[PDB]
Amino acid sequence: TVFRQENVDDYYDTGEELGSGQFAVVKKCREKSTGLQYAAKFIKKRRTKSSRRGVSREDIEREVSILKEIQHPNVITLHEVYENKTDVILILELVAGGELFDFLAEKESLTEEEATEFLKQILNGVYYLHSLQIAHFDLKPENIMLLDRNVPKPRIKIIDFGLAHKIDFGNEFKNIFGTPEFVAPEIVNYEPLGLEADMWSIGVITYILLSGASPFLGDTKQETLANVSAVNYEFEDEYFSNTSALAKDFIRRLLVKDPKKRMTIQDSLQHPWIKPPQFE
Ligand SMILES: CN1CCN(c2cc(-c3ccncc3)cnn2)CC1
Repeated sequence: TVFRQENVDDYYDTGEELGSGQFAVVKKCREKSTGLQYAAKFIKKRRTKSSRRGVSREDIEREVSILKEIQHPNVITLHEVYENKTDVILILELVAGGELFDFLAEKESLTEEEATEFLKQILNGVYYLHSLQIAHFDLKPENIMLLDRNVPKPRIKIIDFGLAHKIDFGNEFKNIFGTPEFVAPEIVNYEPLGLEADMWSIGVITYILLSGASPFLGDTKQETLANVSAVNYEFEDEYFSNTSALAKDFIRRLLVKDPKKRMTIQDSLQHPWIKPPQFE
């Protein structure tokens, strides 16, 4: 699939940087014709077939195909796609209130209600994606951004669909590995992956939202990964002493090694607490 090959600078003006990653940079931008504001994600292309720098065309096309399908209040929307010899440029919905990661750092510890306010939105976005047989494969606080960080109950959107895959056969068996702290055991063990991996990541996020601590984090990536595979976590009383037993029950049903025994997204929404890269 080919994208628009006009110079993006003919149609948009760029401003402040919103994000920076291994093969991408994100710039705030403004469309000249409408005055509306977006986030332009510049993804570096591969220069050769055998190269390790940049993103393969297959991977870029996969991400764009997924983004084109999605429209939901808790997921990002894709506006347009440009390309040139060096980059594919995704013009995405602007989410200007920063990462949930940075919000959690700056704020004192969350209450269970503040945590569930966030978590219910995440669950709603993931329910949409999973209904579509889309696995995100990179859920973590850095990939959730707030629309406005200065309201009591911030609204969120899931971003960063660079690892997302359609799961039409119940699992996929590809080169898929996210951030060690957040990956499921089946990722660590290079086993076939499905929608269940996301549910593990939600359990890790939930743990962090309630405690400010990462459940599997070691001093090195390898130690983290070993901890994940062994399901080596516990609820430290220093952090969880005034956290409800039901909240812990929720996390325990997601941090399950066997993906078939893990709560699904639908189970998570009916749970009584809710119901109303890899190498150093
Ligand atoms: C781990 N990620 C990688 C780089 N970041 C981004 C940010 C955005 C974005 C989208 C809409 N409004 C603002 C920012 C899109 N893609 N990546 C954040 C941290």
